[PDB]
Amino acid sequence: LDIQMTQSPSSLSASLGERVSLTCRASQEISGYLYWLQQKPDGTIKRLIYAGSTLDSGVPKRFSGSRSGSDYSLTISSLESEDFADYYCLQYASYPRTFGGGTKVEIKRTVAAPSVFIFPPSDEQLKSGTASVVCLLNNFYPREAKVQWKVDNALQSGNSQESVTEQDSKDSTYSLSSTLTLSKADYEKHKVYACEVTHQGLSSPVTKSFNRGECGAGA
Amino acid sequence: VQLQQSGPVLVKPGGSVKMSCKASEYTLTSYLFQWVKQKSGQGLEWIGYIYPYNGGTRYNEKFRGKATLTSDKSSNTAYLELSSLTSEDSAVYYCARSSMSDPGANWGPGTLVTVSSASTKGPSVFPLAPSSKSTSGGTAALGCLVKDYFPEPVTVSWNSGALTSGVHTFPAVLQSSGLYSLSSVVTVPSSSLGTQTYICNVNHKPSNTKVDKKVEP
Ligand SMILES: CC(=O)Nc1ccc(CP(=O)([O-])O[C@@H](C)c2ccccc2)cc1
Repeated sequence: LDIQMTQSPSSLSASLGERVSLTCRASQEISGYLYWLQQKPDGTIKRLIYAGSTLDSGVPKRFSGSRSGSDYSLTISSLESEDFADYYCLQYASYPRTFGGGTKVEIKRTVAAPSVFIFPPSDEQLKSGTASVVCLLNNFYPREAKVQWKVDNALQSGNSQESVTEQDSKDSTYSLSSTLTLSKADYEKHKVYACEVTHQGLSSPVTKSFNRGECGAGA
Repeated sequence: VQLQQSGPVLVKPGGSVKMSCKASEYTLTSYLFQWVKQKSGQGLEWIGYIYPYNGGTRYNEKFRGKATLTSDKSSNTAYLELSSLTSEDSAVYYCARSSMSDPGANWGPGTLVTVSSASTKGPSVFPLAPSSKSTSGGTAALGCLVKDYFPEPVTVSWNSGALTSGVHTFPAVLQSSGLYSLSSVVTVPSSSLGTQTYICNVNHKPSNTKVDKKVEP
């Protein structure tokens, strides 16, 4: 019935400059009617290959498509940071059109310690009744990172959420935000807000903090 | 070069939604429009095609006939209507224009559909002011906290698109309140803080909210 497209590997982490190949096997004969697409973190999808080996005119030469019987491959001759993305093959020999499960292509790079920044809540937000304290871990690698919050030296729990970006297209690093949310009352009753960051790139935890009294600067 | 797709929409479960896709220029050549579905963080699923030329259509049986594709040959616009919506229909829907000789040549940006009973809510935009607490060396980080909005998405640009380098707009986080929040930050030269203005341009189409917040040190 429907043609199943088995894409492998599901995740492929590779060093910069490495030759990498993604594979898609069709459960049926697709006679070279295989399509490859790239989807960047922002959701943008672009055609890479069609007819199994025909390269889209707007795609760099490092990309190539090949067929080995029932096995179809997408190869990147030398991995570049901007190749970080999700890749999918797509059979169009018959209907329904079916896609491979995709491959998340991750970039291995050197360790990079994060730059840590802290932001006190804006007075504008305070007038609202809630206070958001933002801690930023910028451009680090690997992704593994620990962020803890301390308010007047007391470790916080359950009142923070973090978000992490996908690897940067230019330097393959990650950035992470940790947001501490408190009521205005609670924010005003405490003084020292500290963000403690632990990361492989740091020999010892990095603590960035501010005194609400000093505003969030040097008053 | 991409196609044009209708904006993000919030629709209630049990309702229906109709989105559009059309080529930018009036390029009136007989093309085929392929529609693809993608749930947040998941893979791609073919929905069906509409061939405006002869009205030909074909649907992935997995949609159980809930998807209907139509087109306006006059405007070369293709429409995908999804009925009896449920949360499973919350996803980004893409259209691709193609032909036998030029398969999946162009892709649209996708239309984000959120099926929910919750009402839309525009975000509040707060500055993440640069200070000695966000300055390392000659680099200062600043940003905007786009808080309490629903549904996704919000778009954030800096200085009307003039500032793209060093910008990190984080994935939205669903708060316990059921509202989303995200921060967009950017690192800039600390020496520019006194001369260069930094404004985050936030737009939340579902609530028809457009806010330009200047971030001061
Ligand atoms: C008669 C006629 O119009 N035939 C015809 C038209 C188009 C195509 C190419 P196609 O639309 O099947 O190409 C594939 C790769 C595709 C599937 C789903 C989304 C995007 C792209 C193949 C055949």
